[PDB]
Amino acid sequence: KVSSSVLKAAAHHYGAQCDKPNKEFMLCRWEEKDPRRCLEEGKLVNQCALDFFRQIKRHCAEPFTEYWTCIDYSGLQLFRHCRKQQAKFDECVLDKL
Amino acid sequence: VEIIFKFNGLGDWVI
Amino acid sequence: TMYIAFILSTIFVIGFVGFSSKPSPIYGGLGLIVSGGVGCGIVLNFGGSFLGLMVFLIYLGGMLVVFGYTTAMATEMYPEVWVSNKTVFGAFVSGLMMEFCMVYYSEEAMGIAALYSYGTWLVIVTGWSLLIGVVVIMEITR
Amino acid sequence: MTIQSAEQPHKIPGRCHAFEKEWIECAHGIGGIRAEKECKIEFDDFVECLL
Amino acid sequence: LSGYSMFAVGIGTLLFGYWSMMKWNRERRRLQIEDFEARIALMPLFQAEKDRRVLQMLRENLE
Amino acid sequence: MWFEILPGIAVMAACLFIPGMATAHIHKFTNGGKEKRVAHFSYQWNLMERDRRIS
Amino acid sequence: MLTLLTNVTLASLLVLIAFWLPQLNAYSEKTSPYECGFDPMGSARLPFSMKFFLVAITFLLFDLEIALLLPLPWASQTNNLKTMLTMALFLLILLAASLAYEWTQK
Amino acid sequence: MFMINILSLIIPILLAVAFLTLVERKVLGYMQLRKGPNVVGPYGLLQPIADALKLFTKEPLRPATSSISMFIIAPILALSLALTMWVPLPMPYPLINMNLGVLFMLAMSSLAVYSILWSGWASNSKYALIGALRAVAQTISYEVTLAIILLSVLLMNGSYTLSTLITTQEHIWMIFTSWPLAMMWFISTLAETNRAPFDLTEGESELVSGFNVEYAAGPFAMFFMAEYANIIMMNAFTAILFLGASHDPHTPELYTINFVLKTLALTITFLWIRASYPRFRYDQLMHLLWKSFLPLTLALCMWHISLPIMTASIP
Amino acid sequence: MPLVYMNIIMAFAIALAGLLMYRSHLMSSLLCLEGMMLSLFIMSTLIILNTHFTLANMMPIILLVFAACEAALGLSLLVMVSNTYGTDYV
Amino acid sequence: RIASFLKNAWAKEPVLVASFAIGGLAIILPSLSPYTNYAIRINRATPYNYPVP
Amino acid sequence: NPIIYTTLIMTVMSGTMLVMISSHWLLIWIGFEMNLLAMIPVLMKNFNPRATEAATKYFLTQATASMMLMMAIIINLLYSGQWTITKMFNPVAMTMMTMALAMKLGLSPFHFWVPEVTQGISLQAGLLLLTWQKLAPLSVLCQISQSINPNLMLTMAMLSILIGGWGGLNQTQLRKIMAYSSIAHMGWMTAVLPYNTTMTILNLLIYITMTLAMFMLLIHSSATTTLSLSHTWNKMPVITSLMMVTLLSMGGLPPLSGFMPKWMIIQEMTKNESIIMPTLMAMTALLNLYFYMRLAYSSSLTMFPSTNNMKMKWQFEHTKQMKLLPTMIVLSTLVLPMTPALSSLN
Repeated sequence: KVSSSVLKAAAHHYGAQCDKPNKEFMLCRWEEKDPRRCLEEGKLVNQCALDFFRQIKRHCAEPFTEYWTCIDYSGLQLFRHCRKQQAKFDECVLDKL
Repeated sequence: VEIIFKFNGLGDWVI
Repeated sequence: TMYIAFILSTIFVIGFVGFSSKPSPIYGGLGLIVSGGVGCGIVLNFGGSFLGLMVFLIYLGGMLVVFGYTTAMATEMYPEVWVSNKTVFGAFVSGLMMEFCMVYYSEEAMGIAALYSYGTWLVIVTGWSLLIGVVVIMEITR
Repeated sequence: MTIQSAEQPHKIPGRCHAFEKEWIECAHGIGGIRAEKECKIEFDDFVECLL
Repeated sequence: LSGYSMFAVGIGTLLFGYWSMMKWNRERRRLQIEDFEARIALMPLFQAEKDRRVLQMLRENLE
Repeated sequence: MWFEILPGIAVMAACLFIPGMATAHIHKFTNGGKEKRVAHFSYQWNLMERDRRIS
Repeated sequence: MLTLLTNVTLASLLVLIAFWLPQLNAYSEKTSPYECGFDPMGSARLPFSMKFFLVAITFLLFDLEIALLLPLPWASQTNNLKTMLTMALFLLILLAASLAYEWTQK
Repeated sequence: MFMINILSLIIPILLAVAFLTLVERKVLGYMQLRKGPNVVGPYGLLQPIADALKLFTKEPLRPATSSISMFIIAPILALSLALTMWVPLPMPYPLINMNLGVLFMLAMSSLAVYSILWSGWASNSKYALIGALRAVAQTISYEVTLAIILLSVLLMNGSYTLSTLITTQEHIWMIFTSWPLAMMWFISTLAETNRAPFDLTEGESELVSGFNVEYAAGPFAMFFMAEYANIIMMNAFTAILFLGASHDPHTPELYTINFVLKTLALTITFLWIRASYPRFRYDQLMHLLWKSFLPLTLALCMWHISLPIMTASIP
Repeated sequence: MPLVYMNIIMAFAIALAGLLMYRSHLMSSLLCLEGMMLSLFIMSTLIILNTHFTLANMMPIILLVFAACEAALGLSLLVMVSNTYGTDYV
Repeated sequence: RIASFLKNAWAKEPVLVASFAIGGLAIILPSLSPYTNYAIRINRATPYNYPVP
Repeated sequence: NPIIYTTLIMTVMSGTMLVMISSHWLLIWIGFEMNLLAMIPVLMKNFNPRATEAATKYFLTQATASMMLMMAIIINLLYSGQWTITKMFNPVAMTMMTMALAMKLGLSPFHFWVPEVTQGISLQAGLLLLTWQKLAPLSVLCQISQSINPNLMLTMAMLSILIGGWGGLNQTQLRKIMAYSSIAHMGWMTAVLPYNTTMTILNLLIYITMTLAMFMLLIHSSATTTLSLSHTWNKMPVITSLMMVTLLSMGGLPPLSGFMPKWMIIQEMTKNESIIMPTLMAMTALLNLYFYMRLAYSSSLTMFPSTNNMKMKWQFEHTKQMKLLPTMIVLSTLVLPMTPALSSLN
């Protein structure tokens, strides 16, 4: 239930970390096309993402909020507008976590 | 519609 | 809901009711203006916006002007308004009752961008056609 | 330029690609005539896909 | 003044124009493609959400 | 002299100045400082689709 | 649609306050058409000229062409430009070619 | 409250066309050494409203020979579209984010002159018909080259959306890249708007106020007003499209403060053109276009089609 | 088929009946024909927008072209007939 | 001698001359540029559609 | 100038070849559409106050025909989402594609434009109009023979023969007669089309050969009005003495080649039973013959009085020989014991 801007601010890492359930999921989808068949993996990916943010909040957060707040301010959601904070966030993650 | 050939009716959005 | 697209279709059809009746070409030009803007609106409602603006540009911004030239060449004194004859006005009413009886009853972007890279053949025949159409205009007027 | 499928830019799916694909795979050596008999069901589902 | 100078200044203005425009345009292409990785990373769970939501509404309306 | 043109021209500017401001702030006034959101493509609208319901 | 309606209603409002306001005396000859003083020799008829359509038609057939030029900015990003690029030039050549043909057949 | 935003777009602009009139007589006055309007002001400022009141107060006769319906509907359309073209214009933030509003600017601009055709057709007078006709000639004759060169300058911004056209000018300005097209755009805006050397629709001494004659009080005020709407508007359009500027999202107002300068800097120039050149005559007006502007517009067009591939600089 | 399509088709039927009732100076007929053209255009485009049959997004504009093209020709003939008379079909 | 009437046309219809100049040059030049091979290549790199595993 | 004229005529050839090639419908409608624009100007060479309204007729009908056609294509697409030719999938559309093509052939009761248009142009443009223009619409009808609604086809196919008859007995000047001849043969082509297309294409070839024979002869003598033809017996007797024969081959007197069409057609339809229709058809074809005969009486068999002024013209040989002609006579006459070769057309 995280908002889309906040979601996007960190999703660039989210793809990098959460992954195996994810690609398992979509590969499962494009196989048989029926959604119901892959719905369970569609659960598993949810919980996986939850664990991702649980890993986030305990550590980087203030730098993180300092980041997505910068981004959500633009209605284009463009990465170029902020960037510098991403120094803060990406560093605090690359060290502290 | 009975004219010429059937017109299925209702609102446009449905399609 | 609003049925707004549909009521636009209705104004469209009466646009052809006053248009297909034949009361001096100039007023008919008005008829295609109204039906034109209504048209682009209707196709805009499905979001094929580029096309609706083609017709709102290429057609109405082009054609009906050149018709606004033909009438300069045709006209004749005392052009008739829709009300100016029993068969014309009779015709307009004749359309209205029928259509009223009826009432009583982006993908596009790359989609057209494909025209060049992925569909060269049509480009060839259209080029050739328009070109030799210019030639025909020559070989008639000269 | 023919057909609902048949490779389209950025691989955008037709709205009724599937029934169409099945229906054409049904259609080959059968050729035209018997095809309006045997493949009727597929074409039907494709019709409802269209309209 | 001299006519050659006119074309000279003009054409020089052009090439400087094309050059800077080239740099900036390429760079913006890079940040674009990176944005495409961003969305492309977001996508799958949205697929999941729209999925469950659809089957949901379909069930409900069926009831 | 010529400087006296200025009262005539400045009144132009401010008038033209008004819409450019008036819209840009109304957005922030409505959006809560979020500075509006464009949605040229179906996807971005899908993000505003996922939104509103989330709040 | 909202801005269209407010604009048109605005203008129509200006019309109505334009007519139903001065509230004075229209009368004949005052209402007669202007003709730089002396009365017209006849109502407007036929200012015929081939030299109108002889070019205006060419307008129409260029405007159809530019209608095909419009897809270009988007087509530029297609995966296979060499397949495209010839055509991107091609029509323009014919456009020019058409003009060229007119240019010198007088 | 979107409605009050719209109203906020429409009132200030009308005020702007009024004071535009006054500036016109001012500057165009000082070119002539003579001072412009002054006595009623104190700096003339109060004049335009006195002017408009003089018009609307004055009787607007319905001509005996004219058909009335067209005669009334034309002015309405004139102000209509003259205002409607303003909506999708990024200042910095467009009132509407049209995906392809530039093309829409062309649409409105192209339905504009049709009103002129009716304006001269229903007016019934000889001068009305002849002037209206030549008017439509010059106009269309310029809309073709118009739209082509606009295309060629748009291949490189990326797309038809307007706001992006800011983004693509975060440094050098478009103008240094393709000024000659900016010249032709300028002049095409100098004729499409029916202005100084390309003066024919009004006709003036050539045709005693052209098509516009038979219109009396209010409708005349409408065509007059709408004409100035188009002039300032194509000026603003050129401004955003060929002259970029620094834009901090946190302070949009700063940008606008710059923008009205950069556009006003254009509008004044038309006036300073008006004080300078005799009009073309209907032959040469179309001669220079079909013979001379156009082929360059094409050669430049293929050239601009071809840079992004050779330079590998696709937007 | 949704009612809107039926409505446009009917606009076609009127855009034909108007061409064929056919009266006085023929310039009206070139109008009515162009109206017919426009109805076919719109009826096509709504479809290509419907099924996302993307390639065919190219057709309507191409349709438009030739159709407009012939009409562009048509006026020229009228000129000639106008040239000797001041036009009338009569 | 054919070079000589270029002096003539350049004296007579310069606009048209510049027009043919860049107008043809824009056609001949592009094949020469190496960047073109990169240019198409860039548009392979950017993926509007998802990369299915 | 010829350099432009030839480009027009070649783009007509292209504008038909395109119909004969493309499978996609849109390219067919483009095929006709390009064909039209390139067809009108060639009617306007020499240019007459008459010719102008001739072209007005032709354009006006061809334009409305092409319109109905495109409409019916779009309706077909609406109810099957296809562009390939093949079967059509909605009878309300199919009948209109049949109508549009019915105008394009000039079949009755849509026919009224063809006798008039022929009157308005010279025999060159005339011949080309009555042969080359008959290819493309047939070129598509052969492709949609599979689903045709035979009732609708045979009715126009017959009525074309009656109208192609009665309107042929009445006229003097030859061009209008050639118009009713062709308008009559098209009835025979389009008749057998539902049953077996190869017979159609056979009949087509014979028809084209025939009308090439006639129009080359009328060109060779520059005759037009019947009386104008009458004088020719004294000046260059051979060619009148040859118009007789080619006319009889139009008439289908059985040794002659022109009998080969009818006599294959009667075969095919007879396999289908449908025995009555060919009897009425073959009986009326007689009525078609009769004005070929009367026209023969004006010409070769009997000598209308010569005018004196003719005598000087005797000294001067005709020039600008048309190479293709003699073979077009001979193929259109003697070829009867070479029917079986028709199977080459498979």
